[PDB]
Amino acid sequence: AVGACVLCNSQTSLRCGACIRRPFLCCKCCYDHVISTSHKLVLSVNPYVCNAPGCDVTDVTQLYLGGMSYYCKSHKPPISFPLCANGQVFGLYKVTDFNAIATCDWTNAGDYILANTCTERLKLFAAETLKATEETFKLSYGIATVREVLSDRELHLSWEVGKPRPPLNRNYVFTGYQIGEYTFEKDAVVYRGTTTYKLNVGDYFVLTSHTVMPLSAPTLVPQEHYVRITGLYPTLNISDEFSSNVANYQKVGMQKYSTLQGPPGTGKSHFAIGLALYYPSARIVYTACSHAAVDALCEKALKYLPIDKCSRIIPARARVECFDKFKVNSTLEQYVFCTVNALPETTADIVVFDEISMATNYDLSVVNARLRAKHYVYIGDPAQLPAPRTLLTKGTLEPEYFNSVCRLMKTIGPDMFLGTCRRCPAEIVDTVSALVYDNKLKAHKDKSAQCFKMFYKGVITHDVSSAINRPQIGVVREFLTRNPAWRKAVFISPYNSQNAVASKILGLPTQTVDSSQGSEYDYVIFTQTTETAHSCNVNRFNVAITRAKVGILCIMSDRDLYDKLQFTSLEI
Ligand SMILES: CS(=O)(=O)NCCc1ccc(F)cc1
Ligand SMILES: [Zn+2]
Ligand SMILES: [Zn+2]
Ligand SMILES: [Zn+2]
Repeated sequence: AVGACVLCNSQTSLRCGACIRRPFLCCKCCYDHVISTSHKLVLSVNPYVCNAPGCDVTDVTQLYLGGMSYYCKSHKPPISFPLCANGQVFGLYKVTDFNAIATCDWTNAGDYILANTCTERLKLFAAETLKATEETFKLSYGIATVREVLSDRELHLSWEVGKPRPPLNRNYVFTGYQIGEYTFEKDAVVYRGTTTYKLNVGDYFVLTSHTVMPLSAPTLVPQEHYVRITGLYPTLNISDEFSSNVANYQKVGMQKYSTLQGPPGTGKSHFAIGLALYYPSARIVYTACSHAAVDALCEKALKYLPIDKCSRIIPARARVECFDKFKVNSTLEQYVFCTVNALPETTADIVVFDEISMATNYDLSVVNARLRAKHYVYIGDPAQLPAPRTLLTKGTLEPEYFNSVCRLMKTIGPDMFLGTCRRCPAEIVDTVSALVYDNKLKAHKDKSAQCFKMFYKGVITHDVSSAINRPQIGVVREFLTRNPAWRKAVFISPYNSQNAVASKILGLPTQTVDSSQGSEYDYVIFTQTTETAHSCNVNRFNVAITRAKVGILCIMSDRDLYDKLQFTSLEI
């Protein structure tokens, strides 16, 4: 019961019993919280509650210190001091923002704005509170029981009455019953277990709610600038391949942390792996939120770094298949590749945290808590997609509010910027450069003359809330007959149900905009599907069209983004 105030660090015995996490609040801060919010339960060794038998007064504003015990107005002795008076709550060792974080429901974008504009201490209070709120919300959903098993990838489910049914996408990972994690995709539905199992009727699925651990480290350590490269030893013999990044590699060694904004195909993996070749004796931990982001760093490392000094850290509670070429779970190898949630407690000369738009402040803090490093490098792009905020339903979350790193990149600018896109045909580069890069992204490739746009609203149908546009798929089908080279295209849309329909009608491999991030394909066929805030999001639009190396066909619903596409328009 003795700790430090979450706002001003002043030692105290008081914790807010009404807050979901129970933060310690000093006398002068606890008061300003109880007096401005519905939160009135104050806890010390024992709660501030009326000691009189059978009395239910818990509100600290209605309580007094009667000698050594606590009583309300109705039970206090003659000589009794109010627990609440003179700007303080009585405690040992004798905030408008803390109040909003403590009481919000995390459904508004303004909640996330505050969680990123508040003091560092409140960014951790905000991140822990949010995550606990998200986990308790999983309990709201109804249990899914197997009614019948059709095939090895198809079943029919029975849902709990009186409780809502969770969305059926890859975002929502169930737990079978303890037959391993399972996912669903759309009366026939597609089942997919992280463990292969002969689906038994009666077996049920629940979204696994995980215990939210406390946060201790800041999202960003305090910045330090150095006059020389510190604790790192550069090479003179540096491969011409990486010569373009030498000045930025030196910048990395002359600051405690650095931010790198890398638009699509500008050389983020190449930069990250080249940092290892520039400081050859440095121990580097390569981290990211997703297994796909960590695997892409492994792939680039396989090509340039000694395979014997690499290790892929895999949590024994294996969910999806990941990179199999390095020695597994060797925490002490010079190069360690690991997701944030699986990071061991270790030190490093450099920590490289990739795909930073996908990180939350909870992730930023966990990295600073598990890894003690001489230098930290944050790689990503605030113009790409952030992590899904399952509770957020009102308002759009801007890039400067994704996390502390993205906030810094959008306000003071990134420390380093990769300005040349080597992946995309110039039509795509020119469009996204104007759309989200303030005209600073330059094209390496020429215009491919294989980038097309078609304005076709079609017809929007819905599978629950996930959207389908069958006429936009029909327009694609007609295009494919006339453009057989496009047979090899990856179909992309902002909706899984649209992708399910295009998979059966077109036979192309399918990908949501969100799951395509980090990947590249020679040809992309994109159907916007709808003109909603989701399908019109500039970050999602940016990711969707920058997946293409050679050609792209965009069937658009929104006149605005259609007009912005610097593509050859098609007719039908
Ligand atoms: C119990 S909590 O309020 O939910 N989380 C505390 C986060 C924190 C930890 C250390 C600090 F120096 C500042 C804040
Ligand atoms: Zn409270
Ligand atoms: Zn305080
Ligand atoms: Zn009483």
